[PDB]
Amino acid sequence: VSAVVGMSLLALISIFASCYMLVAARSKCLTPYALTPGAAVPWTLGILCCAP
Amino acid sequence: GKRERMCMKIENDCIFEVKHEGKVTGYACLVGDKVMKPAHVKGVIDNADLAKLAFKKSSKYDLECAQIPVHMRSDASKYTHEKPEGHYNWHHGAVQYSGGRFTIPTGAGKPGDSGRPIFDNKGRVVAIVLGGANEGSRTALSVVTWNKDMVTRVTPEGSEEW
Amino acid sequence: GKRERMCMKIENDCIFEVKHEGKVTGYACLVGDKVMKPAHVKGVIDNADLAKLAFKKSSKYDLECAQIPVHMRSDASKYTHEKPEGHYNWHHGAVQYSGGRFTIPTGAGKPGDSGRPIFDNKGRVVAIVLGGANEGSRTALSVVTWNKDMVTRVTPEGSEEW
Repeated sequence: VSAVVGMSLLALISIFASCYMLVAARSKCLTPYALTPGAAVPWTLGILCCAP
Repeated sequence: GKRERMCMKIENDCIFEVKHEGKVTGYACLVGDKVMKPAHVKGVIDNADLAKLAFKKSSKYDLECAQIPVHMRSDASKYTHEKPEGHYNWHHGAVQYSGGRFTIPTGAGKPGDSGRPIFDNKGRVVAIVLGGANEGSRTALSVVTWNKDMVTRVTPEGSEEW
Repeated sequence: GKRERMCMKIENDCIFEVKHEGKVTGYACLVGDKVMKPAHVKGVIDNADLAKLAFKKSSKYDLECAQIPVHMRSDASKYTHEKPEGHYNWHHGAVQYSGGRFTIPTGAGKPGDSGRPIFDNKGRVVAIVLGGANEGSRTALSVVTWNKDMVTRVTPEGSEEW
């Protein structure tokens, strides 16, 4: 029981950390096109990542 | 002259002021379709609706921006990105763009004045002031520009945040 | 003066009206070799054989267009696609093109006045009006262009259907 609980917790923490860090990577890559006056993200990067 | 008058007229409605503990500590600008305010000044914008919307903040460029509400969109600033050699107007005296750097004569910007725009000859805003550092009898500014799409930042050594 | 006379001379020959319930609900234009109209306006074209022909409709670009009957081809419209910045003519007054956007002063377009073309300095057509969003002392228009061979579409935020 202890081993199963530990394995499940480790898997969950790994998945959560990696997903949060991928979200952060996307946010940091797409952040400087959103401060430029006017202008728009390229359609290629706009379909690769969800771009507002 | 009349150019000073038109600069005054544009700054009368394109620039807003931020408030903190009963003191004015920075100004925010309305460029194109974006409201911009630099991140190193803390306070509440003295306005009834600008402070009520979410702000996209980045500490790498030391700024924060938001989408301008449509009920006051008309007070734009007619952005531009050409940066040729020469002279450029400012609220506190003319500045000069030379050698890829912005220089002003010694003491013209006090701390707490961060956030003014830098206009061109035709009345278009080209950069927003962040800081400055003095050498000799001149002060080299630290601003952020809007070349092409990327908002690059340039800062000289020993700069101080106003 | 003479420019206005020439504009109305073209408009009284090329611009047609659409009727519904005995009241004017829009205008259908003729450009180059195509009769075009917006899709949101519903009514009967104020002509006999214009309505007797089959249209072709699209809702992505929000319009309908069809081929020009042979004997009305002489009354042309001299389209072009060159799109510089500045001032442009319009039956309701001058319209300013800046920042990739067309803008008219305050309130000059009532609802139901869609379909009116926007002419250029030389008397050629550049865009067909569809809608507009008001703001302050101006109003941002939403029209369709003819960039190269594709008819694109630009609608500012908060556009109000006309």
